Amino acid sequence: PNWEFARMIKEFRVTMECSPLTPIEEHRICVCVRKRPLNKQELAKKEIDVISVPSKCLLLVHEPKLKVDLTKYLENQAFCFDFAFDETASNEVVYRFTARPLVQTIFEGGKATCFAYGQTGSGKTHTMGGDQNASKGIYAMASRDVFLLKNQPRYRNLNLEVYVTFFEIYNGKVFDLLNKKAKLRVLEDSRQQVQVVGLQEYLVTCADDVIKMINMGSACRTSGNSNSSRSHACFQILLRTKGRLHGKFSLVDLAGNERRQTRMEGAEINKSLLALKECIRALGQFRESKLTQVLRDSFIGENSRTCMIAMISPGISSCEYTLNTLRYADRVKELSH
Ligand SMILES: Nc1ncnc2c1ncn2[C@@H]1O[C@H](COP(=O)(O)OP(=O)(O)O)[C@@H](O)[C@H]1O
Ligand SMILES: [Mg+2]
Repeated sequence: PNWEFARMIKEFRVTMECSPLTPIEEHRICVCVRKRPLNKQELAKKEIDVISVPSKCLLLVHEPKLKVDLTKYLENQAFCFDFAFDETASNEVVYRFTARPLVQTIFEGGKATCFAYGQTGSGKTHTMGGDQNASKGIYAMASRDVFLLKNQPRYRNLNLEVYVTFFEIYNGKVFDLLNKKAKLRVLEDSRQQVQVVGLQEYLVTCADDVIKMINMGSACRTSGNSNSSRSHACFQILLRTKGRLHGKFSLVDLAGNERRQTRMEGAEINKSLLALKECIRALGQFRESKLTQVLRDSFIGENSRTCMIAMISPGISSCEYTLNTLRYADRVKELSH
């Protein structure tokens, strides 16, 4: 009869109680939304907070609406996600239920990828790079735990070495942020696999190391506006035991999703995001793009997980961008079903 509506509802319930242990089931895909709090500006123009997250996996959007006759009312729309962080959640907290549970996956010899997605000024970079910033952001934290996991009994007889790469994608091709924005070439041989020629891998033996690389890169990404907010940032943690690659973790700081003549470039951002969504969806089982081309191998393997973190500015003034972001997340999530 209406099984299609039934399934989507069941789905909504299954996710609505949410046992954070969601564990050794098989969860290749993780979707989490995160409301930031209102900043100073927004508070000064006395902007309205239209987001509420009453439970750990239920976000509500109090979108404002006018009746044809000008009457005011609210369309309290409710969404659900594996995990729903409020404005009080610190990075570490967010990091714990998102990026953390994936580290192990690179050690088990898998490939992981965590994505920061949302409108511009929502939080993506503040979450990935750090609130100067680094060391508090997910790149750092994730690094920290990669070492703590390497000198581990179980992972000691592995003899692995830790490597890190930092690059940005902006309108076609790649630019290494660790080799002075040196533009790089992307090739695809005659079987499925892509390769970014010239990407610089830096050996790291300490969290303080990876934090140096992070500052350097972020330094060559925000100095020279609002471009950073129009490029894809991608930090990689790689594990080699000499020979091939053991495991790989791709942390990606996406460009505004809310994105004339040259501004038409937003079409490249939108193709990528549409590409991403389909690759991710392919995982739980389409007009290529640079981004999804570079991270191709991290979606095709069977031993590969990924966590999407949808950032959200709570201001009423961003309501329509919020809804956009949520909607996009919704489709990413119901990929596990
Ligand atoms: N949870 C948070 N706690 C404190 N400051 C935050 C938080 N999230 C975002 N911010 C602040 O908000 C701004 C927007 O984030 P970034 O600047 O992360 O934007 P975007 O989502 O465009 O990458 C930054 O000034 C950052 O310091
Ligand atoms: Mg940003």
